[PDB]
Amino acid sequence: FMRREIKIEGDLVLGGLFPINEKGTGTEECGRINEDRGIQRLEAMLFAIDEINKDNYLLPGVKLGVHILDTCSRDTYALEQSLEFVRASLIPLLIAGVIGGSYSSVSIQVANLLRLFQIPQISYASTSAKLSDKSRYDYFARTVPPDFYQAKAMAEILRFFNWTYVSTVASEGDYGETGIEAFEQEARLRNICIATAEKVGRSNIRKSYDSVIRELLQKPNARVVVLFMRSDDSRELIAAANRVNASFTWVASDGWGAQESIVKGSEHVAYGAITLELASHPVRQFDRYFQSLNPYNNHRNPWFRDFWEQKFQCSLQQVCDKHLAIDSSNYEQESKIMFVVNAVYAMAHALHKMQRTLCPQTTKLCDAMKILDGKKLYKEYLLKIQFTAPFNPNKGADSIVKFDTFGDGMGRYNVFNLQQTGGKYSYLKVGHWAETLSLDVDSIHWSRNSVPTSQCSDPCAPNEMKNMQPGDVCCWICIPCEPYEYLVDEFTCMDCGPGQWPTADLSGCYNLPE
Amino acid sequence: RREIKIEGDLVLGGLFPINEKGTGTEECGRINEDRGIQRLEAMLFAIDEINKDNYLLPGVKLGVHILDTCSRDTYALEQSLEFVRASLIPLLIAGVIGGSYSSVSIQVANLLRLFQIPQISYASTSAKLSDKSRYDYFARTVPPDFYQAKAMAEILRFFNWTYVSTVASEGDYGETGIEAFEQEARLRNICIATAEKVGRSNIRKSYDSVIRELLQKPNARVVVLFMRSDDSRELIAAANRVNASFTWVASDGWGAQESIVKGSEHVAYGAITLELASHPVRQFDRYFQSLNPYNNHRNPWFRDFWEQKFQCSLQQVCDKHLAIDSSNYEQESKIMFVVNAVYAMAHALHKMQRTLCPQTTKLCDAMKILDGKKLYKEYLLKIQFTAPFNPNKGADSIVKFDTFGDGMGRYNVFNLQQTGGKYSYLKVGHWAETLSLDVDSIHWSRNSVPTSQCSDPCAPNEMKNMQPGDVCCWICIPCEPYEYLVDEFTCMDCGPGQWPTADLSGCYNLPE
Ligand SMILES: *[C@@H]1O[C@H](CO)[C@@H](O)[C@H](O)[C@H]1NC(C)=O
Ligand SMILES: *[C@@H]1O[C@H](CO)[C@@H](O)[C@H](O)[C@H]1NC(C)=O
Ligand SMILES: N[C@@H](CCC(=O)O)C(=O)O
Ligand SMILES: N[C@@H](CCC(=O)O)C(=O)O
Repeated sequence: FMRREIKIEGDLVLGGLFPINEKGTGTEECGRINEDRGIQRLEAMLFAIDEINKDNYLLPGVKLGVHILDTCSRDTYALEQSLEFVRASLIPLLIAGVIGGSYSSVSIQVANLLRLFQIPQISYASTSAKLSDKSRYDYFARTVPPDFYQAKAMAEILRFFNWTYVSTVASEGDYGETGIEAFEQEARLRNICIATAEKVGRSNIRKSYDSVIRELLQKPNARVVVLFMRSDDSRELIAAANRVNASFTWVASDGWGAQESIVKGSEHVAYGAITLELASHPVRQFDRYFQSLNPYNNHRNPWFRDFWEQKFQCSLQQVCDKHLAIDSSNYEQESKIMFVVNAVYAMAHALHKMQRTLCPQTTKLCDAMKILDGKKLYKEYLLKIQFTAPFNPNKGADSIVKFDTFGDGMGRYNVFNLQQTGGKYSYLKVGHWAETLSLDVDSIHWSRNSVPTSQCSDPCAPNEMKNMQPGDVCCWICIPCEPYEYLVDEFTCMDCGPGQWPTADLSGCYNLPE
Repeated sequence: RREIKIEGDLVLGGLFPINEKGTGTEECGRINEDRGIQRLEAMLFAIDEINKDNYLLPGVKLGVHILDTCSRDTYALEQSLEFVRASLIPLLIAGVIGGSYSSVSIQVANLLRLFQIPQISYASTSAKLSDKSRYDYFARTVPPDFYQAKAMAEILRFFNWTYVSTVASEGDYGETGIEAFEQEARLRNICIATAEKVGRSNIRKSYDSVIRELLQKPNARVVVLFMRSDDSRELIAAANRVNASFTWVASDGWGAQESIVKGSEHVAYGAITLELASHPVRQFDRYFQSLNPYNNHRNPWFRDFWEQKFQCSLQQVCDKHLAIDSSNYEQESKIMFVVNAVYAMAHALHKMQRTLCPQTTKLCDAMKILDGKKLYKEYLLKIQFTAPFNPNKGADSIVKFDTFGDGMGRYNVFNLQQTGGKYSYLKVGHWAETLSLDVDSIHWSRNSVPTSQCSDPCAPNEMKNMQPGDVCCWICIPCEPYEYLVDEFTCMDCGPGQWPTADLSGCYNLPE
């Protein structure tokens, strides 16, 4: 009966799309609140707009409004909601540009719609490589990189610890499939074999997941499982492994990232997991803003109440303590917030340079810009380069926001390790990827305190077996050697020669008596 | 804000260029009588018949939501939003019938695929639409211009017109259509004197400027046209002003439309045009001619249509006895395709209803929310005998689709004549896989089979043919009096004691 949205008027309006709510189960379209990647990212856009509307050097004279909608983590729903943005170009607010899409599937479908009406779009989290194709997504840009690189970071980590036999499980969609396709290619090149390639997807219940765990279990040697899955899917997969108490060493992409909500209730099954996330740094000023929010002062966000009640397990009108508050003990800035803020700022800077150009006499939205030329805006937005919203210290660690010729951001990632040292589970940065892998292996805590072994065949017996490679470079057979042969090396048996005999160790030959 | 909204258990959207493109600031202009109104009524006709048919969708009444595209892709696209807001007063759309201009069908297709809504065009011929990776919910009852271009090039190659000029409409129809021609041209050693093109928001001047430029290539007397209907009309009028005269070879955009040459009949005389191979739907003639402002209130565009066709007014008032009849009406060439497009959609839904609703003829719950993807990949396999409105079944009168969702590449060639004081299009041939036409029935511009070559033919008595750098133009070199033409391009000394024959084909001995 009621479909929520945020509508704030302005001289120029920016549309927004966030997975405020998780996907609905069964017949319902929306489910529980997505606390970190939903509410936080939403308020980070509101935070950016407020800051911009108080900035005298950026769009002074032009107030930015917004029209933020919920995607409910589903491309189809996001798509239906976005129709709201195009009808406006005919109560309805004219959309200068759209900020959003977290899931690549929604960003892509939304992009297919938006280009039809020349509406620029900037995503702050969609990493699918498909989105780099300017012949299909010509009005799309993003402040994050294409998984073309993330897939390399993952394959190079496996190649490092010599994990040549692994299983993979990808989410159906443009994120999981294209991302896993990239990995497979990077794997072949580095002689890494895939034991079993699984995949879950749309409208999947426990059984589809339990069925995946079972199939992973049918490849016991492949103890390292490469994941390229959506957040929600990852959560389901780990819950499935927790039931049958299965245990593997997970290598997950940003979809999983450094989210604690993913492993909650199955912390021991995900212990030792290694995950990736886009290299970013918290926006300090945002921490202050978000923590100051509460059901009393934050009425413009129609999802905040539901949020509040779920985060604290509340109720208003077990009632809730009017003294609750978001703080350093219960809140941690979502990993990609920086990208949301930069996205909004990039659109503002683009509009700002356009207004300086077409309206040389005032700071106001002059007649020449009453009807925006979206095509020009995009080909004015692509060439944008600016120092990251003030909320970023220094400027030496290349803190400039700009875009590739494909409209992408820079491929930089951080590697994380799920630890628990202090009784509580948390992610610890254990490395990073810029162009080459980098990580200090010593700070890594593994599953079962031993650096995993993930190879095709069982190791050869010492006392007499030689390692033999068939046709591939992942599997082998062990050939016991003749009692008179020793192991010159791991794969070769050689006759000790007359008068000599192999040592018990088989490392050499000793002289025979008698 | 006009439209046709008729409720039903299942609804089909429709798009037709009811109105011409608006000039300047206006979005819509005059009524498009044949390609707009007739085609629109043909869908209404088809829907009525299907609703009286006990063997096709019995128990499931088909309704419609028909909109005007005003011959513009952007306008059609905005209108089409109506079709998708529905899947959220608004009628849910099972499928869309339409797009005449390829540019509107393309843009509409990019929107419809996003909501898995199948679309069947009855006239959009662009080869682009065959790409199923881009237009995966699009199908059509007509073939791609990949073939039409071949038909045109082979016609030129036949009469040896190796030097021609081309003018194409800007847009997905003219540009891709002309590109295909150019390729087919090179392969048959046909050169393009000058490639012209008109387009969006073009006034007289742009066209006048094209005629001048065509005139700057006098040898190229044959001009190939791959233009929209409206653009063609503009180009012909322009030629009429400066009384220019060429032999036109136009694609179906022009087709067999008399409205294109009205007021410039003498300028287009002898023109050769193409149109998809089709036959009139007889039962449709009865239906259309029975329509009048008194009995046709469901078509909100009919009154304007009536007033323009008869130069009327209601409330020079109009004779209450006017009628659409055999002396002022002729079935539009593509009506058949419109009717078959609707029936194809109907047959697809019917098969789906038999499959998901095995126990009743009604739209059961299982089909409450249609799976458009399945529908499209259940419509592509459809094969049926053309709506009853087609005699025989031997002349392959079955409707079905390519793997690309296209129809069969069959065209007819027409010649604009005037023999009986009045101007008309006579069928002078056709193209199925190879060209075919009886050259004797063709009337040319200036009673002489046109000559369109780069250079003038060489004198016999002594000139040899010499090719410069290209393969279309040449110069003529007279031979020395003692040389003969071993062949068309080579003079050769008859040698001592000999001399060339009067005809220069050989050498004879000298006396004395
Ligand atoms: C990977 O294998 C190579 C070759 O056997 C070995 O030198 C290297 O130490 C291994 N890396 C690790 C840390 O397992
Ligand atoms: C040139 O065209 C004429 C007319 O159809 C035809 O009779 C003749 O054979 C053609 N000659 C060539 C070059 O093939
Ligand atoms: N990179 C993921 C989104 C992850 C996120 O929302 O943080 C995608 O492209 O679907
Ligand atoms: N074949 C033309 C349409 C001609 C017609 O409407 O009959 C096109 O694709 O633009």
